[PDB]
Amino acid sequence: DPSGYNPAKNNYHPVEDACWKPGQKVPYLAVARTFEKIEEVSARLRMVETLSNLLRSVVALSPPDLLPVLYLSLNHLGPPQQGLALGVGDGVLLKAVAQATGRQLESVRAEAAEKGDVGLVAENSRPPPLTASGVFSKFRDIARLTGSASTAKKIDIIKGLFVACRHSEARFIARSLSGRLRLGLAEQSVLAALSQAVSLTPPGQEFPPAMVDAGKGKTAEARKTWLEEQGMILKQTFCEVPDLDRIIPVLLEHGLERLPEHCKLSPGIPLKPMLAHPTRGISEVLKRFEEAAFTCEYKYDGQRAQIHALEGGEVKIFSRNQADNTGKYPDIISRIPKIKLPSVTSFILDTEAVAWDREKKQIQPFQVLTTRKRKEVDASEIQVQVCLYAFDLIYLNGESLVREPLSRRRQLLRENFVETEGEFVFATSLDTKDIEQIAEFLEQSVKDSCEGLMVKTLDVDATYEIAKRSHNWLKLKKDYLDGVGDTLDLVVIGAYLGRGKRAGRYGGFLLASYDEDSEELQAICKLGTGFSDEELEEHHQSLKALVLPSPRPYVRIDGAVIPDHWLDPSAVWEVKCADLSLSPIYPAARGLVDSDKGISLRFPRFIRVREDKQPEQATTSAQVACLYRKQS
DNA sequence: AATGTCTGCCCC
DNA sequence: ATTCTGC
DNA sequence: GCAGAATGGGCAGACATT
Ligand SMILES: *OP(=O)(O)OC[C@H]1O[C@@H](n2cnc3c(N)ncnc32)[C@H](O)[C@@H]1O
Repeated sequence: DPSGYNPAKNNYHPVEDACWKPGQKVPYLAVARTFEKIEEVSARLRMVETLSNLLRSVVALSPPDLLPVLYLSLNHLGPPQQGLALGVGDGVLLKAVAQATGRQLESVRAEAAEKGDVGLVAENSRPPPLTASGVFSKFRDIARLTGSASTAKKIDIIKGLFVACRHSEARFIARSLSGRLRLGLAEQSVLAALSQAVSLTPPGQEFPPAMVDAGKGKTAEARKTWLEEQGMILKQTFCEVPDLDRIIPVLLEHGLERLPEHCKLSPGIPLKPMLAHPTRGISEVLKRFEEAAFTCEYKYDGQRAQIHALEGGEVKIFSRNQADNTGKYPDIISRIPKIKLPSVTSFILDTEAVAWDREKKQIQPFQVLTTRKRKEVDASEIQVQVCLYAFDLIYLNGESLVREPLSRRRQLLRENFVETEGEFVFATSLDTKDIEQIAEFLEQSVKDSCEGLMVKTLDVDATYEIAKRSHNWLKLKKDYLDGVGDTLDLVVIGAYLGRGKRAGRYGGFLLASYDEDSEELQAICKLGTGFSDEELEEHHQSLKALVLPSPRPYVRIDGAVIPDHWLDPSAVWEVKCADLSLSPIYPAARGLVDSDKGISLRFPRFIRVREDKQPEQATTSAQVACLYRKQS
């Protein structure tokens, strides 16, 4: 019986200890108890093994269900470049839970907020038993629905799933739909669990499988080294081809060793991009890079654009998360011939799409870029022009450059691509170890309409192998410096019940500034990050007394989300941000810059408490206005 | 045909 | 995006 | 330091409601 399933079992046998029979379809309950055993622990190595045992049983018993069970545990619908989206939020879900249990929607919504988890409500308030491949297909059916009355058809499905739920199945069905699985295990741990499963239990064995455990013959050391090697093979390929629809069929048929022979990097298929770690100062840069030469580049404030040009001429563009944006930039696609030399037959560029004002010939804020149409755009309709700032070249004329140094990669980019003012230009750079010019260059970057600087090594560990290290670059933003960014003292006026980790306490707060004209507290932004788990408990201590049943007449929030608990304006907090913006919902400083829009904070985070200030002495709305203008 | 609300492997 | 935390 | 999971503002689409 799948209820007694225990994948965290010792001496787990993929066949004997499995809770379904060969060929049969993987029960969803077996995928839930696995989630139970993984949620039950915190050492990732323990989670990976438990999930590895489940995958092994799938490979030996129900090969076809391997791909569904993977996505189910990743909580994804498929390759990110396809775009399948549930379209279900807490609203559609909560309504689905209410109708499935006849309860009142408001009663359900309350318990969900209180307990900080939708799945715990869905199961306590509760047909063939659900199957993994079936529960996944339904999830796909949900995301495919469109048009009028589609929201109704979605709830019907979600209800049918909760009606057939058993034991803990409902808990994770609900959490999957809301997008907050939170097992303590995600992409990197799933890939590790997969490489471990296909190595210990190879696929493609005549049943019954002769080789159930391939590591038994090895020593404990040889087994660990062998799993790390096999692990890297998988993760390196995935970073080039993050597409399980392509890998699993190759894996089940040709095994993991042959994988880099069938699934290889190539234009048209998006790849994991190189990310960046934050640095706190110019000194820290030279401390992490030690003696290796590096370069500094502007950090343009736009949207990453991974441009692919396949053999023949087809052009695709992908976002930072492998999302397909080709249809969004029909103007870029028309200028590809203008940026590549006639000898270039294919390539993969790493650029930053930035809003460009062709009248003034200057970069426009990230906000202007956000007003571009996103789907099926006609080139003539375009209103916000975009300028591409190229900073890397990952593929050129059939050759991959992942395993090449940045010096060569940047040299090939500059020699095989043509610059054009206000369309395609190479990122402003500066090769220097001099500690003085860097500080000058960072200051100069902000003056040129950028966030700050990107720092990258040129030869020493300067490859593009996300598998070996995903955060190889360094981002140096002015607001990272402890004493340079813009800090504000804001008033805590409301609290939001937290979810997951924050369940049972405040996970976010509503902050306000002081408008000395009307003598009212104006909400300016919410706050959710910056405080430790300890600091966040003390905030639940000091704020419990200031709780109110009704808001105060001199607190104006307008379109901001109503806090679950109103608070008596008393506590003042220091808050830091990267910039200020015009807000469509916040009332803070409304009328001082824009007629209809107030001012909010981009990337606010808690710093420390300001016991030395009272609400009246908090940052005034007039001050907020002066700050916004200071950005020019 | 406006207006209002929710959603997003959204973008940052 | 920023930030924190167990490993 | 990796991996994971808390949380932010704000936009265009999509869909519900009037
Ligand atoms: O803050 P963050 O880690 O998301 O920053 C990384 C993003 O910064 C963008 N960007 C802008 N300019 C560059 C250069 N010159 N090099 C690398 N990245 C750059 C990217 O869109 C990246 O996702």
